Amino acid sequence: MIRRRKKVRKLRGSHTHGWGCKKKHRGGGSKGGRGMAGTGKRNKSKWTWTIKYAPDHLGKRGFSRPPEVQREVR
Amino acid sequence: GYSFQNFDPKRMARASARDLRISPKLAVEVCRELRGMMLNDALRYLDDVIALKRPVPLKRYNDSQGHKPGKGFGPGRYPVKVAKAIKKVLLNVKNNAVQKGLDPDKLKIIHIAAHKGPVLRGWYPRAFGRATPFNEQTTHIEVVVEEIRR
Amino acid sequence: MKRTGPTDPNLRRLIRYLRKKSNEYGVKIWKDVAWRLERPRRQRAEVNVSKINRYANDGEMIVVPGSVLGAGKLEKKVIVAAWKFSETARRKIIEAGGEAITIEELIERNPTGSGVRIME
Amino acid sequence: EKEFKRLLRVRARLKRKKPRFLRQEWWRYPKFKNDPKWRRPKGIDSKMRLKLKGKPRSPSIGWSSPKLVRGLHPSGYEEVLVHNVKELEALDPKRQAARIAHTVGKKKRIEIIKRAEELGIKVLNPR
RNA sequence: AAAUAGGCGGCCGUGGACGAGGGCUCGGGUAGAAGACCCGG
RNA sequence: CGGCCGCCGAGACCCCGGCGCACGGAGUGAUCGGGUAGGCGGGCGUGCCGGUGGCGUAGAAGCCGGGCCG
RNA sequence: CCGAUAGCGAACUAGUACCGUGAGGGAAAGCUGAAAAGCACCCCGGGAGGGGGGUGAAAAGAGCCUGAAACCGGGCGGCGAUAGGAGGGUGCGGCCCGAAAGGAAUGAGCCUCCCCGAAGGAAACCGCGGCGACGCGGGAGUACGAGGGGAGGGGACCGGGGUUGCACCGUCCGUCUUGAAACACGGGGCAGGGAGUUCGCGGCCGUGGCGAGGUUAAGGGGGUUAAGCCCCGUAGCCGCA
RNA sequence: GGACGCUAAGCCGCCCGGUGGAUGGCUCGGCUCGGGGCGCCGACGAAGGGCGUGGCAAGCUGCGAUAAGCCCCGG
Repeated sequence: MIRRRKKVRKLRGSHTHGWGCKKKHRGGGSKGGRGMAGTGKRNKSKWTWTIKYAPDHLGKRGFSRPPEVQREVR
Repeated sequence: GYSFQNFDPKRMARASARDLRISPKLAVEVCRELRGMMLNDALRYLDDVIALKRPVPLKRYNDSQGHKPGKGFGPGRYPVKVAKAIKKVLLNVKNNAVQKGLDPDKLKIIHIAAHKGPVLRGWYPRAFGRATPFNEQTTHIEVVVEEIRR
Repeated sequence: MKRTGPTDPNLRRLIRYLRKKSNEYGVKIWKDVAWRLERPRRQRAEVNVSKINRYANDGEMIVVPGSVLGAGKLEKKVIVAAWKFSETARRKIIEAGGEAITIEELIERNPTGSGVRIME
Repeated sequence: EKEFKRLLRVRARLKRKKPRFLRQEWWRYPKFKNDPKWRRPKGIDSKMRLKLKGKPRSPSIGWSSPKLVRGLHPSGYEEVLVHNVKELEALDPKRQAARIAHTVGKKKRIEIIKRAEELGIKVLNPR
């Protein structure tokens, strides 16, 4: 109906198309790294999350019982 | 077609040449020089060039050729091949002209003009295991003569 | 899409109708009701029948610019004209209200509005 | 004519002329287009974008002609391609002009022109 | 070819009439890369 | 250098109409009009499909050159 | 879905030609016309080439349907051997043509009169001042003014195109850059090719259905030539704490 | 003095002929999908490959010196 190309048009001679410079768009370094890109990591490779809180961590605990002994009532 | 219109069996005589292996540059100088003369005069002009006693000036190209005796521009050459080739056309034009009922010995050359045809191409070696184009250009050239008028 | 425009014609016929009333009798309510309809579907009224029973002045004319959503309790006698009713809902205003009627026959009830309160 | 004021203004516009409608250099480069077919400025060296002196008027909103002149030929008549006898109906010498197409056979065309003169419709050329 | 493009003296004109100057030609150079220049015919 | 006087001289500023935008319903704006990065919104063109309605040797498309409109 | 510088490398003697010790690498080349009637016979040409004439169309006459641009030759129109260039833009002259699609002959460029009339706003001469330059009063917001309206005269170009002179202005294009006309980078010229796509998941939004519920997946039955649409299936998910 | 009295070479536009192979129409080909089939064969000497073979044969295709083929049955 609409396509991505339709929305870009052929544009202003931006030659990037909504991501500013054409030198920060050439690969995966540009993203800051591929995937999540460390969290509990000692380097601050990804420093700050995607929310303002910086970074939010994982590896806290509390047991789950075996599925057979549990019941969550209805 | 022909490049200039012909009323061939009653006011013109024509001939044309196809795929003559001859320089374009040399064709330009001859066509330009022969135009406006009579057929007889054209015969005369060719016969002196072939003897190598009448240079035809280049006035359409001018590069890398000395100057020649007296008047007109210095650069010029003897287009021997071209002069021999056109002579054959002239003989044909005349012969056609006898059949048609035209006088064969008074026609003036209104129009003569030369055309860059296909290019016969190939290779000759140059250094470093490289091959370079070795070409001869093939030219078509037309001639149209028209009867005297006043 | 990702930009407004209703494609239900019935809605559009109704929004045009509100405007004619607004210029001619020069009153405010119909003009307010048309804007509410113009707002998104998720910004269209969602009115519960227990929420009718909890808030509303008895005996008066309720206008709802969305859908009325039943399987509750109601016993408050108010007469509702609205853009949509649920099937369940529609039975309940006949039997514990005034009655269910469409929002387009309210033109007939008050041609310029008296005593009517918009309920979001 | 159409009007006196309209006849002046269309003449004033033709004579003045509107932009080139091909940005910068085109005599020198057939690489860049034909004098039709305006391309948006895509330079950073673009003297035309800045609105330089000695390089011409830039296409702007302003250049738009009066509504009467716009969307029509300047004698106010609205063009209809007519390929057949049925299409011809519902034209009027009051606001329409008719265009005969190249394609049209002579047999249908005899019928198109004869009805068209009867209608009072003005035509490209005689008949 | 100083465009303030100069001066003097002499020579000339007046497809489809007639044709003054001039070259190409020839024999050699005082001349000379081509050409030019010069001289004899 | 210190006074003084008359003029020249911008897309400014003024002024007439037109045009867009904003606002007004199912004319109004002293307090509207530059524009890269970037966001937003509208239209055109291209191939094929489907539906609908037409055209062709009494001359299609394409090509070339010219006119006209936006 | 694609269509012969595309889709298989390959639509046509192709994994052929071809290269490399080998392993292995790897192209290009589609189209006469209804029927070949694929040109007898004749002139010329050393000539088998080509030309003249006869060849339904031959501008279908032999990789021949159509036949673009760059480019080459001649010609036409303009300019041109004492005068200056990012090659032009805008105004105004010259020369050049213009059958058509434009506007106008039911009146074109053009000319003339009358009037309205924005912003603006003189002159002659007079008077009085000022060292004078010149100001002030009256003339006078007048004369005058863009633009518009109406009427009239004339009767075929005008627009528009080609080129060129004059006045004025004008240091390409794209990218890089804080700054580009650049001694920063890239471009011989033209044509063709040539770069935002699919899937999953998450977060947004618009529309639409239904509603305290909503939605069915897989499958077979069914229907049909097949199939989609139509009905069954609620497995299972989500919300209702 | 100014005048077209002769301004060649050349510049620009257009025109005509050639060059070139783009463009449109054309397609006995690709490509993808759905259904069904094929679903093994060989020392009882396979597949694959080579070289010949046709009146004229350059390649391809088909065959094996019984050489673009031979025989039998049914259609």
